[PDB]
Order: sequence, then structure tokens, then C-alpha cells
Amino acid sequence: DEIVFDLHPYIRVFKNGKVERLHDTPYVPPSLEDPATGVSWKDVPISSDVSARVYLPKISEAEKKKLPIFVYFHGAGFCLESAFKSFFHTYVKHVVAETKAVGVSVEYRLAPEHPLPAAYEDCWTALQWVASHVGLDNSSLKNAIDKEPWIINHGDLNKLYLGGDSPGGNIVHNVLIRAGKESLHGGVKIRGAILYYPYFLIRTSKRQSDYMEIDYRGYWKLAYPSAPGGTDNPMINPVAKNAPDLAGYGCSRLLVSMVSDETRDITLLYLEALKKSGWKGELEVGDYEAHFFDLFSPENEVGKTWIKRSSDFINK
Amino acid sequence: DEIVFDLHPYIRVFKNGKVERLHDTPYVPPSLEDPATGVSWKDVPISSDVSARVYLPKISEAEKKKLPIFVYFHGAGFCLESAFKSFFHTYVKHVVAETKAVGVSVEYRLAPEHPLPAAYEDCWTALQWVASHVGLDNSSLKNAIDKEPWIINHGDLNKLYLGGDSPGGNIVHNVLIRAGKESLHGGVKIRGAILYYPYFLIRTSKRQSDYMEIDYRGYWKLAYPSAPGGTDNPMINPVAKNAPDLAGYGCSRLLVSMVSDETRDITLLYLEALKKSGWKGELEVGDYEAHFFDLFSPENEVGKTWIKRSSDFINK
Repeated sequence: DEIVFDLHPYIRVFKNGKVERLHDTPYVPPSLEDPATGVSWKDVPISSDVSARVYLPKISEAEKKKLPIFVYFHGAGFCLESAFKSFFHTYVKHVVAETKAVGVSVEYRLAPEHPLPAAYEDCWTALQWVASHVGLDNSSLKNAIDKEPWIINHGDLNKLYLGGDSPGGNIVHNVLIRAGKESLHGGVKIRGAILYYPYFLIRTSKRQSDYMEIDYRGYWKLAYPSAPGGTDNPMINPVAKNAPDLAGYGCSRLLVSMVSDETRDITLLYLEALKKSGWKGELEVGDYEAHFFDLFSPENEVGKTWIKRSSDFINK
Repeated sequence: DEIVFDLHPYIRVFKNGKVERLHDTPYVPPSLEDPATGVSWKDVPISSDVSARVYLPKISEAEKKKLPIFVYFHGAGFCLESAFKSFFHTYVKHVVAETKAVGVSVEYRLAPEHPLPAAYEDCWTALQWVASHVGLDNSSLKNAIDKEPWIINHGDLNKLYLGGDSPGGNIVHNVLIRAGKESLHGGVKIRGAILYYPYFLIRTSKRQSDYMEIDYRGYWKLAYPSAPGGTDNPMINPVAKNAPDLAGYGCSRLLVSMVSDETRDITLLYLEALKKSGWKGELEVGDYEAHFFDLFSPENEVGKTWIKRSSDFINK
């Protein structure tokens, strides 16, 4: 009955420790050869704490080479939604259908039940599980209970991509820093990453709207209550004094995408820092006149454009 | 806002066609090597409409032969719960851990969104998908996108069992009649089936409680509104005048289990009919002094007894 934290319409926490997410989109079960898209998906165990939705597009006998692998870390606050719920599942399904990629959409542990850095560790665990397929054939499945045939048969570990939106984009950033410090299994490398609307807190020269100065900062306090340095913690402020060098990103290619709202001023400060960092790689930028939610649906022109832009990046 | 069907605390249907299931237990995601039990599970696509939770127990290098396969059809009204929700998932996890079996718990379509016979067709689709593993090795996965390595490597199709509780037991009955009329792929046969508390409507000689005469019959009207003959439809009344011969069950061994409530009088009429039918097979009966829900949890003595009884049946 008793409420300790209230964020309508997204999340409520009760005194008894119950968490309610009334806005969250519905669960969508596994499906073989979706009528609309031809895509198939399956929910696989990675650890006792981590799982993922794997996606396989419809493949023609003529299309003889393994596909790029797209590993996705969903957004929504560090505290909402699921790889298995309609919002992110439908988007990933469309990116997989357009790109012709093996998808891996990570079900990481949410705050506040599991504060950061749980999400970061879970997304690293999932990316290492993808990399662990290096050099395997179907005979590996006799003794490895956790390996995914769709990756063994249809996924090219020379074409490994990350993606994330909002806090998921923040997770991509933190995973790329870790990938520069710690090699993935078998020397697998991340070829590229797509950060859409990444969740960063950087001090703009001019005060922004109350939404940016209050609400937008509040997600970090909910996600990581004990964060050393608060909103200047390097995991949320990538240009903090003590922050890891952006030159250390463990990938060669980046697509960073923004829409025409106040977050664009923070993303521009991130891009300025990345460009000055001496990161050795190709940076591409999407800069759209649109609302954030529009880009997830191909039912919108800008969504069709964005999903095609993602496909063109992964397939370059 | 507007309610057309009300069954507290289980299910409410709105004028706008929305269905609310407020009592349903929580979703439990895929997990590798569950700390409590050692079991692993994974949600796999079978068709555009059907999926299943597959289970693998912890297997020792010494345990060198493929395991029995246990295909489960959950109960709860034809209208509630999921293979992926805690109630049935936890029970199947415990049966798999005790038995040392490959589990396949079918996510069939529920009423009222999908009236019967949808559940019956979906459980047949899932059993045929299990049978479709006959003779496959790991090389099959190059060109068959839907096959499950845990069945290929660890499941013995010579040791194929069904199980179901309440309406799930009704589904086992209807699937066994179909299996007598239609061979499974590759000549695979059902070795045995476990019907716990099967949902049947048979006329007792004496009127029972109002719960049995009203509420208990109501699930059939909700599940199959247009059923020819209503509660005398052969799919719910297995001794109806026009009903398929029980001798035609497509398995050799049955365990039928009852508890000490009024459903026992209907199950006894079913068992009398099965015994008189000239079905060629071994019938075992569990007859427990207990409450229906007690047998699903090994935290109860009778639950421990029942899960061990199921294991002893599958492993005979």
C-alpha cells in the first residue's frame, strides 16, 4: 500500500520492496518465421543471472556467407522494459529483418532491484558469451550446453556490432571502454557500435530546461544510488576529470545518432571530446529532426530512415 | 472500464476485449545452472504461434546415455498461467531435477483469446516438434533452424513421456487419442503419460457440491464456447456416447493421479471406463490424501512423494 518512490507513469517502489512497472509493454513469446518479417527468435540462458533474445532473419540458399552479429543493450531508464517485451523486441526484429544480421538482445538486471553496475556486468557477460562462439562448429554442442547454433551456423564473429539506445547507449560506452582494457575471448573484436541518444550527463555552458536539470539527471541517482561523484561519476559523465580515455574504446567504427531535443547539446559535448581524444577510428553521426521515440518504428518515415541507416552501417 | 466476464481472483474480460490475469505468477527468465537445482532452461520457437521452455538437468560425465524426454502441458483453467511463469516453471524444474530428464513445457495459446481447440492443436504441434528430432545429429543444425541441441545430444526419443495437470491432463488425454489415430514423425512413440488431476466432466450417480456442479463445469464453457454437445463433448467427457475409444490411446503406460476431493469421483469413473476399454497397457494410479496444489511443491512431504513418484514412473 505504502509508496517510497513514485515516477508516473513508469515505476513505483513500495515500502515492502515491491516494484510496479504499469507502463511496460507486453511480453512477446518466441516465434518461428514471423509472418510480417520472416524473423525467428529464441530466449537463451547465458548465466544464472543473464539471458538474451537471439534473432535469425529469413536466409535464402543464395545468401551463402555468415551474417553480421548485432548485440543490443536496450534503454528505458536502467529501470524499465525487457529484451522480451514488445517495445525493444519489435525494434530489434525490424533492425534484424532490414540488416540481415544475427541479433542478440541482452536481458540485463534492472535497477532498483539490481543497482548499477549490475547492467554493465551483465552486458559484458553477454558480449563475452557471443565471443565464446569463436572457432566452434556444431560438434561443440555435445559438451557445451550454452552455445547457440544460430551463431555457430549463421553469425560472423569478424562482423560483430553493438547497439544501444538511451541508457543502453551508456552501456555500449562503458562496454567499449572495458573492451579496450580487456580482450574478448579468442581475440574477437568489436567491429563497430551504434549509440542512439546515449544517456550521458555533461555540464552544458548554459542551464537547460528543468526536465534536463532535474528529471533527466534523476535516472542516474535511481540506477546507481552510491555512485562515487554522483552525476560526475565517469560511467555517466564521460568527460569527468578522472574519466577513462575515449581513445581506449575497443572498436574501430562508431555511429552516434541524435534527435532535435535538448539531449543533443550534451551529445555534441561528447562528440567534441571523442573527436579531440585521438581515438583511432571512423565516426559517423546521425542528426535527425524528430522525436526520440519516432526512430524505433518503421511505420514513421524517420524510423524507416534510421533502421536503414543502422543496416547500412552494419553492412558497410 | 466495462466488464463482460468476472472470475475473481483469476481472470476478467472487458467489453473492449482486454483480458486481465491479476493472480498469474511472475515470469521467470532463462537461466544457466540454477544455483538451487543445477537445471538450465531456454524458450524456443516451434511455430509462429507455439513455443516451449526446454530444460536440461546437471549431467555427470559418468551418466553416458541420453535421458528420458518429459513433454509437459500445464493446467490452470485452459485460460491462465504460462510455461514461462513461476508456478508451472518451478514444478517442471523440480520434476526435471529429480527425474534427470530433458523437459519440454509447452506454451500453448490460452482461452478466451484462442478458444479450444487451439490448445489441443498447439500441444500436438509441440509433441510433433519433439518427435522431429528422430535420427538427427548436430550437423542437422546447418539447415534446420528450429531443432534443439539439448534434445539431439541429451534426449532419448525411445523414452518419450507426456505429463499434464488439470486441463493439461485433459490435453494429454486428447493428444493420446490423436497419437492412436496419427503416427508421430519417424515412428516415434509415446512410452508413457502422467495425468495428474485430469479435467474431465462425467455425470456422477449422486449430485456433487455446487462448486463441482457449477464452477468446475464453467471452465469448459469459457474454454470452448461453441463445443458441440456442451459438457458432453467427447473432448471433455471421455465416456460420452460418441466418444473416441480409450483403447485407441497411443501409449503403453499411464500414471493417473488423484487427491482426496470431489474430482476423485469423476476420475474414478474415467479409470473404470479405461479399465473396461481393452486399452492394451500398464495403468498405475496415485491416490493421495492431500490438497491439489500441495503436490506441485517439494517443500511439502506429499509434493516430494509425488515428484519422486513421477521420476520413478519416467525412469522405470
